[PDB]
Amino acid sequence: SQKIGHSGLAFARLWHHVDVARDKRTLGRLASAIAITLIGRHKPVYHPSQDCGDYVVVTNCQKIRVTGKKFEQKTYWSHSGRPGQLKLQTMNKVVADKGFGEILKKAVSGMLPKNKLRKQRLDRLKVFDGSENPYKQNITAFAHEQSS
Amino acid sequence: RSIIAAIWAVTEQKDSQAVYRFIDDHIMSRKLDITKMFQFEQPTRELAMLCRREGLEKPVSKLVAESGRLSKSPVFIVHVFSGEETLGEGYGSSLKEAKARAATDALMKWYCYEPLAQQEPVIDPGTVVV
Amino acid sequence: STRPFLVAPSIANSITTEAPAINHSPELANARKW
Amino acid sequence: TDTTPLKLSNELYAIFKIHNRPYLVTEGDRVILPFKLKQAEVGDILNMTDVTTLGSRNYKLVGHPINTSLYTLKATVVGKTKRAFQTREVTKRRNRRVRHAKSKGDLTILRISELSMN
Amino acid sequence: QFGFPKTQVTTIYNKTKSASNYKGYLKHRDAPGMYYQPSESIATGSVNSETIPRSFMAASDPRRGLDMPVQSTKAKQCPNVLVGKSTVNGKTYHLGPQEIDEIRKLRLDNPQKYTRKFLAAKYGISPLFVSMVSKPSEQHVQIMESRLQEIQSRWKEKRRIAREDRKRRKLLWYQA
Amino acid sequence: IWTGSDGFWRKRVEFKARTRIGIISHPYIHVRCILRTKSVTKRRLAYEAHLKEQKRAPWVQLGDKPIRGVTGGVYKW
Amino acid sequence: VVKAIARNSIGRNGVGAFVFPCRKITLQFCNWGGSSEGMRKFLTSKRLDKWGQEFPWIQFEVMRKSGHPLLRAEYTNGREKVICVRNLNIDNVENKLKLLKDSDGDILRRRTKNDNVESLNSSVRGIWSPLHAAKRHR
RNA sequence: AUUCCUUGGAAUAUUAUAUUUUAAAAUAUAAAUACUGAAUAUCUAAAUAUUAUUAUUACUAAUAAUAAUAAUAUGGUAAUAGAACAUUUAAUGAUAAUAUAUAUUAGUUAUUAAUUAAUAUAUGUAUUAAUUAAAUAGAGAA
RNA sequence: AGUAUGAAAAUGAUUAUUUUAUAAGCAAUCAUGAAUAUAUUAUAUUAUAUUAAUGAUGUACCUUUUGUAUAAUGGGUCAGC
Ligand SMILES: [Mg+2]
Ligand SMILES: [Mg+2]
Ligand SMILES: [Mg+2]
Ligand SMILES: [Mg+2]
Ligand SMILES: [Mg+2]
Ligand SMILES: [Mg+2]
Ligand SMILES: [Mg+2]
Ligand SMILES: [Mg+2]
Ligand SMILES: [Mg+2]
Ligand SMILES: [Mg+2]
Ligand SMILES: [Mg+2]
Ligand SMILES: [Mg+2]
Ligand SMILES: [Mg+2]
Repeated sequence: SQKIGHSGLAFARLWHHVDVARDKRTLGRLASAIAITLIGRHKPVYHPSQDCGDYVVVTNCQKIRVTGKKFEQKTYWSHSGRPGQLKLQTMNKVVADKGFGEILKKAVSGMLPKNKLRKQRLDRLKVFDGSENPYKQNITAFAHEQSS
Repeated sequence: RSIIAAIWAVTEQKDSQAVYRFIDDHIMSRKLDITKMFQFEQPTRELAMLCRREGLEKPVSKLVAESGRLSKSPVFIVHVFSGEETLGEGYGSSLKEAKARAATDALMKWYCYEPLAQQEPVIDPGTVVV
Repeated sequence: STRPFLVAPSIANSITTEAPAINHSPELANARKW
Repeated sequence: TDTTPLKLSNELYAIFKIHNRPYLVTEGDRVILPFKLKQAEVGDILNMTDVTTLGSRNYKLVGHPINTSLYTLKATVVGKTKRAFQTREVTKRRNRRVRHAKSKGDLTILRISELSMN
Repeated sequence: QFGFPKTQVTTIYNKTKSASNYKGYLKHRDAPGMYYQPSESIATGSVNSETIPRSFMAASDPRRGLDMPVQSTKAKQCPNVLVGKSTVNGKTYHLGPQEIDEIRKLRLDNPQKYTRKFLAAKYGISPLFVSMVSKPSEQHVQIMESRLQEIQSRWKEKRRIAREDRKRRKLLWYQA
Repeated sequence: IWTGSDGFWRKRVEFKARTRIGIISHPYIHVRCILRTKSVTKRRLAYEAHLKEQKRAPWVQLGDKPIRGVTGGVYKW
Repeated sequence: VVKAIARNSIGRNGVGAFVFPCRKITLQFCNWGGSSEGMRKFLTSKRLDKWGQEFPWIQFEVMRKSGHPLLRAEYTNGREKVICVRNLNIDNVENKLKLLKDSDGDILRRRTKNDNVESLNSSVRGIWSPLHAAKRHR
């Protein structure tokens, strides 16, 4: 009974926004949180046989919080098939190369379920080191929130 | 039909409503969603006309919430206000669509109104004509 | 002559910030090149 | 307990529990109980004497067996039929004998005929 | 009004991380009594009595006095969407009969010079209104039709299909 | 248009070096075809295709995708 | 404008009146044939009469055919169960008959975990929406 | 939740909600049983066997068949014990082309089997149902 | 190596339905959308059948072994014996 009705809004992909400048969660935690959103576990209509997750826009990713000495010491790895071609890059190095966004993305990828849907979900997450971005318009926004 | 007729014939005097009861048990017990029967041309106009007929401020569609503009599948929520009383919520992938939906919803509300048995038999002023 | 647009508080109040220099940017690469 | 807004609504749902199994129904639904009833036959009617929750779109009465005085929810038994037959094959990993474990459990089908406030 | 306690559809588990899990909801049990649970849902296709506005109920129905088609949103804040200029600034009936006649004559004479927009500009009035008033020369209409047909023909396969789909969607979106 | 094997292929032995033995087989086939007409059959199939296309439900953005899964006898909303 | 798009009503067997699902039962047997001995005994034994007395809305045909003994039963929906009661005894035959009577004609079918209710009524509460949730997500 | 006394009660605090009062303050209510987690246990039905109680049906009736209630038991290699089915032959043996046999598809009966319906091919038609007797009596394993 | 008959399988070509060109492992089972086919009670918001969206679970079988996914034995498939 309950499942019957117009279900179009449930399975609508919302765009969420997280300002990492105004969020005090440290990297990993934040990533984990994002993962849930991506999967769509937050919504009661979720079923594992279905990608129903929302879009997440992360902005000001340069101000992400990383604890301890991880910025210097935390090493990301990449291997071709060819022996001797192990690349090991420190987080800072990676940031310099690509950006904090990349870091965040990696974490999210790690978090996510390892199946076909993964890649799509990952791509749903849009990250920007600084503030500006092309999705400003499409973040979910209510009419009552317009006091500011 | 004949069976019903026969029933009526036998119970015309001893229990007049018996036939009706039987019919209800059999014919009227069957599910029909009345919501699935409608199909509107341009409902906004109709809604406006209805408002005019009644004692209502002119209906205006307004954006309540919006997400995913600039995307394959956005969501726009528009209500059709009459002053303050919201007359019909309407969701849509486009603004236009949302507006249309709101109007349709309003129309449905107007029509499919189902009053209680404790109320005094309500009689409508027919159908809206435009 | 306005259009029905809304805006999130989270995105309005977000202080402006410039994105730093990515090494894999074309501009940066240009500088590097010989 | 002021039960007026349930009284006034046209759509109404109930969450009755048979042997603690909760089923959430409106009137006209068909509840498939996963067992054979011996008390009721076909055509009999059951008045539900355990209803956890009655609900409208926006209000909901709740309680551990809420008074039978407040509502009338009665279901008629339509069918006693079994769910389809299956032979799940049981065996170990280097042993030629197999134990065919057959399964054709039984169902009782109800129809929620009345669901109203009293 | 009613002074009932209000609640969310609660789960004993974490809602953020496990909202789809039925078991949690089942596990949760609340103190016997009445409750107010606002529907976590739009009322678009619905015909529920607790969905109908007070203005559409008869002046007698007890539900009028009760408070459960809640006016949560406020019309002051919500932007006007896809509205005509006559709604923002009230309708005008300034235009007389002679003027109308003249307009009609003009339309009959030269549609490309005196198009609807032009007419509107001239007489401070809506194109729709102009259309309502006056039919153009049928030849013009025919020409327009022909043009449209040509355009349609010029379409590729995919585009036609897309158009059809769009039409279908449109049709659907008045069902509710 | 298709190929069947025809009847009785004759197997021959083919002696190889050392004591090794192949068995050569001489295959014979038959080609069968069915020719239909562009006037009727093709037209009919085109019509069918068109009908199918017409039937096809449109891609809706907020399409009522059924809430897959069992309910549980409990409202999550 | 309002245009009507046609539809038809769906029958809910038990909501108003209740039509009894089983309508006819045909006890089929054979004079010659040891497999049909139990059936014959059943036919003899006033049990049939008793059954008839109990359940008058359902009619009992009694055919004579050369093969194995049967209980073909005909239901409202149209479908027909048929049980060959080869070599059964009286009591077993009776049990079979009972089973036939109890069932609605509907075809057998695998149920999933917890698929209990089957409605054609739109949800009383709406289908959840992210925008009309009590709690926004973040 | 925290503290005290002896599963409980009390206080304190927190959260949530409702109502009143001027985003606060007061009043009442609820929550404090953490949760997940097995083919474990219970419940919920079904089968079989045994023990002990029944009920119905039929002239070792202290029996049999079926159905209840309570209980206990039901993983399994080597192995022991008990009970069935398929196939073929012999004894007995109605019946019938609206019948049968075999095949395909969809049903039905707790289903290696049989039966129902439709379809196709035979065939003036069962070594047919059933009880016995027997076996060149069942094959992915050499 | 009798004569008829032969929709028995393995095996080949072809056509239809369906799935399939960002996806990785006994190819099944369970969940679960979608598409197609049939149905003289689909009254439908119907029922079955077919089908590698998608998700979860899932080391072939025998033999011999203290013990086998084993990279230990044995088997190309089917029919007959
Ligand atoms: Mg072993
Ligand atoms: Mg095995
Ligand atoms: Mg979890
Ligand atoms: Mg040949
Ligand atoms: Mg050579
Ligand atoms: Mg060769
Ligand atoms: Mg157990
Ligand atoms: Mg055992
Ligand atoms: Mg042998
Ligand atoms: Mg063999
Ligand atoms: Mg075998
Ligand atoms: Mg192992
Ligand atoms: Mg080998």
